[PDB]
Amino acid sequence: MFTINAEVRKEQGKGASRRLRAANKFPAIIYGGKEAPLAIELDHDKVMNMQAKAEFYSEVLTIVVDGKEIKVKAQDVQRHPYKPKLQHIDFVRA
Amino acid sequence: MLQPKRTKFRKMHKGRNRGLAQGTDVSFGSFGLKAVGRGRLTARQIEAARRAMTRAVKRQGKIWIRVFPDKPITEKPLAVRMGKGKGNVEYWVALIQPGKVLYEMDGVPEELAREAFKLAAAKLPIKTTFVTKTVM
Amino acid sequence: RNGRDSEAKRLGVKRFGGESVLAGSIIVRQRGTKFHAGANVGCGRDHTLFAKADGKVKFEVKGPKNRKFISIEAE
RNA sequence: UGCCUGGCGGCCGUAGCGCGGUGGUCCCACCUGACCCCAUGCCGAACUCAGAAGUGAAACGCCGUAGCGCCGAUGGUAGUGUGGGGUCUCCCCAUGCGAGAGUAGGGAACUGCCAGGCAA
RNA sequence: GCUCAACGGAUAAAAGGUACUCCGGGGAUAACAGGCUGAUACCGCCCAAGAGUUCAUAUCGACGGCGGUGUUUGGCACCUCGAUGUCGGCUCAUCACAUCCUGGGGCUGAAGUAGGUCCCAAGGGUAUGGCUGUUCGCCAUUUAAAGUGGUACGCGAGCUG
RNA sequence: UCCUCCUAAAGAGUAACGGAGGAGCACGAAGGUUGGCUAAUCCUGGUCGGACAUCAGGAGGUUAGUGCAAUGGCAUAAGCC
RNA sequence: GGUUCUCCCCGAAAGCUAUUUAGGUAGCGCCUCGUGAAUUCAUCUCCGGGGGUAGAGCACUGUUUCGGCAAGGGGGUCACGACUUACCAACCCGAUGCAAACUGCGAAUACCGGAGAAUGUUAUCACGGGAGACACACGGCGGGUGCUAACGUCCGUCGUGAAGAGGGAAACAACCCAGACCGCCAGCUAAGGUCCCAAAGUCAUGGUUAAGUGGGAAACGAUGUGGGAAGGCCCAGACAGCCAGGAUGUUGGCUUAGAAGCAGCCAUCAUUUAAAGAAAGCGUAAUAGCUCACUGGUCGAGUCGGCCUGCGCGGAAGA
Repeated sequence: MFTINAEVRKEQGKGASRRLRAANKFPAIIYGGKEAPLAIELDHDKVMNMQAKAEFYSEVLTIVVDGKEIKVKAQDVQRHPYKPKLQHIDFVRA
Repeated sequence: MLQPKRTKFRKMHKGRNRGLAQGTDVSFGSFGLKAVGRGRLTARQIEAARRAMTRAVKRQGKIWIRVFPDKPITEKPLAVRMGKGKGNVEYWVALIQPGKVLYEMDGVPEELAREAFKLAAAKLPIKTTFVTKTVM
Repeated sequence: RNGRDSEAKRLGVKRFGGESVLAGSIIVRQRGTKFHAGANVGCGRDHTLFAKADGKVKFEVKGPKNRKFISIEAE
C-alpha cells in the first residue's frame, strides 16, 4: 500500500534543494528504461514513517504524480549524516 | 592505547577539522555510537570508552572500533620559550567530524546495548547519539 | 637540525596555448619531460622546450600513453 | 562493389584481457638446409642467406560470448567566487560555478591510402 | 694561487676582563609591578569501575570528561630605561567568601559526649615565644579559633636595612 | 653558501631558532655515434644449494634500474651489452 | 633633541635583494615633475590555455579495523611413503577509515594569450630631474608555530589605520556606514535607531518567553512551556486510587559450611486456576517479614512511554 504523493520539481540546484528541505520536503529522482529521468518532490514525514520497516525496500512501490501512477523500486537513498532525515532517494522504474 | 607503528614522519601540521564524516553508517555490527559534535579524541579517551562497554556487556558480543588516532600531537615543556623548533610528540588523537560512527557492537539485546553505549559516551568529549543498522 | 632550503628554480609554462611566439623562445621549463616536443619544437639538454619556428603554440595529447605534446603552427 | 590478406597511418582502453569457434586458393606464420654472406661474450636460439616438402599445431587475422578492465549519465551531495548573517576554533542565507565516488546504462571498435588473390 | 665555508669575500696580518668604570641611546629589548592569556596550579561539577561487614553515591572514588577563579609556576613583550625603590619586620589597615571560631540546618556506617560530609551565614573575633634575614617551616605552651586570598606578592614623600 | 620535497593557499614567487634529507664530487670513460637487448617479485622441476647463488618454464608488466639525497622524467628507452 | 610666513595641486612606504648587516645604507618596488609614444592599460562578454589546491579516493607510498581462503610453522597417527590439528601465521579476496612531505580522479577562483562594445582627464609604457621609505598595526579569509592560548609570533591575499574627519557600537586608531573645497536656522537617506535621559512608532497583525531570561559561560540534569510526526492500551470500559488474592515441593541437587529468589554454578519444570513467578526492590548469618510483577469488584473516561525540535530553569563563587 506504499502510495507516495509526489510533485514535479520546478527548479533544481543546491540552493533550491536546501530551500526545499527547509520546508519539510525533500527531492527524489526516478529513472530507468528508455524514458527521461523525472525529478520529483514529496513530503518527508510520511516517507520516514513508512520507510522505517525493513520491507520498504523489498517490493515495488507506486508513485502518484500529477494523476499519473508509476511503479518504482528503491534503488538508492542518502541519509542525513547525523540526523534522522533523508536527503535524496533514487527510484528505478519497474 | 591505540597508536600506529613506524609512521613515516614523527610530526605533522595542525591542520583543520572542517568537513563532514565519511563512515556515517553501521557496517559491521547491529548498533553503533554516532558522533554529533566535532572535535578530536585522544588514545586515552578511546581506551577508557572501550573498557566501559566491555565491562557493561560482560564480555558478551563483539566490539568494533571505527576510529584510529594516527595523528601525533606535540606539547612544549613547562617553562619553555616560544621557538627553538617543534615540540616533542606526546599523544595521538583522531579527528572526528559530525556523523562519524565511533564504536560498533553486535550480539547483545537492544536494551542492554543502549546503556552500554550511554556509559561510554559519558567518557567522551563530543556529543554522541545511538544508531541502529539500517537495511540498505 | 632543520632550516635548509634551495633557491626556487622558477619552472613552469612560460608561453600558454594560443599565443604567438618567436623562434627560439622558451615555452616550458621543466625538470623532466612532462610535455614532449611536437612539431617545430625542440628539446634542450635540461628538457627545456623552445620554439624552432615562429607561430602559435598549442598543447595536445597523443600516443598510446596519452602523453602531452607541444606543437607550433605557422599562423 | 563485396568476403579476404599484407604494409603505412589516423585514433587511442566503448579500442584492452579471459573463454569458445573459425583460416590455407593467394598472402602470413611455423618449417628444411646453411659450404659460402652474416652472428652467438656458447647455441642457425636471435640475426642473415639458399629453399619450398609439409602444416594451420603455436603465433597472427576474423566471428561469438560480458566473465573482467574500460566508458558513463540524470538527480543529489561535497567544495567554491561575490555580497550579507550567526549560539563564529565551524556553519547558514541570496546568486554564480559545480565535482569525486556511486547508480541506470553503454561496451567485446571505427576510419584513410597502397598492393595482392577469389567471386563479381 | 684563497673550507676569503661569517661562502657579495671590510686587513696579507688580531683573544679576554671590568662589581673602578665612562659617554651616546632604547621601554625598538630583559629584571619588580600592571596588562593579555590560562598550559600549569587551585576550586567545583559529569560518568562510574571499586573500596566501605552485604550496599557505587555515610565517607573515598580509579580509567576518562566539562567548567570557574586569576591566589602559584609559566607564555607574550603592550605600559614605564629624560628612573614605577622589588625580600622580611614594625605601625595602620580595608575588601572578597572558596568559613578557622561563634550562629542556623540536611544526611550519616548520627546510641550519648565527641565526629564525618554538605548547604545557608562575612556581625564580631581570629596567639605568645625558641631557631633562622627569612615568608615559609620545625619545635615549646596557650585559646572558641590561632581561616584562605585581593589590595604595585597593601603600606620606605610613615619607620628599620 | 649550494641542491630536493613539504609548508606555499592548482601560473611565478613567498617567512619562521617550521617539518624532512643531501653537496664542496666522480668519469678519458660512466662522453659521442652505430647495432642489439628489456626488469623487480612470485610459482613449479633440478647436486652440493639451504628462505635467499646459477639453469628451464610460467604469472607479472617496471613494484626494477637509472655512479651519489630527494623530486620530476625515462620503452623511440634517459635502463643493459 | 630642535628646525621659524601663507596658499594651491598630486601623494607614499614600512616590501624584495645585498650588507661585521639587522634602529644604517645601496639597487629595485611604491611617490612627484617634465618629455615621447602605440583602442598602450583596466573592468565585462566570448574564445584558446597549462595546473594538481579545496573536495574526493585508497591503484601506488605509508598507516588502520573486521571476516574468509588460508602456503607455511608446532604438537600428534603412521612405513625412503605420508597424515591430522582445539594451535601460530605470510601473500591475496570482501567491507571500513586516515595522510603537508600518497594520487589510478579533480573544481571554484587566480594567472597568461586573442577578439569585441561601452566607460575612464593616458588610468599604460619608455627616458630624464627630485624624493621619501626599507620599526608597521589591527580586521576578514587560507595557513605554519603556540595550547585550533595571547591585543603572541611568522607568511599569502584584500580592507582599514598609519596619512580620514563625519554618523553608529555608552566611552573604544585599526569593527559597521561613509571619503570633509567654503557658506546656509533647506530637503532626502546609509549603518544604527524611534517609552524617558535623547532626534524619531508607548505603530499594526500573528506567535513565544515568567526566567529581569532579554542584559556573560559548558559537559550534564529535570512531569517548565509551545508546536510537529507517529505508536501501545482504551465505554466487550483504559491510567492513577479504593476494601481483595499473591499458595503448595523449590530448607534443591549443586562449591552439602546456609544461601531457600534476593553471592553464583543452573535449569529457568509442574498443579488450583478470576491469578501468580522455581523470582524485581527493602530487610535477616540464612530464615522470617513487607512490596511489586500479575489477577477480581465500584466510580470511570482518556491515558501511557519515546523521537524531532522553539523559548526558558539549574549547573553559575572574588576581592
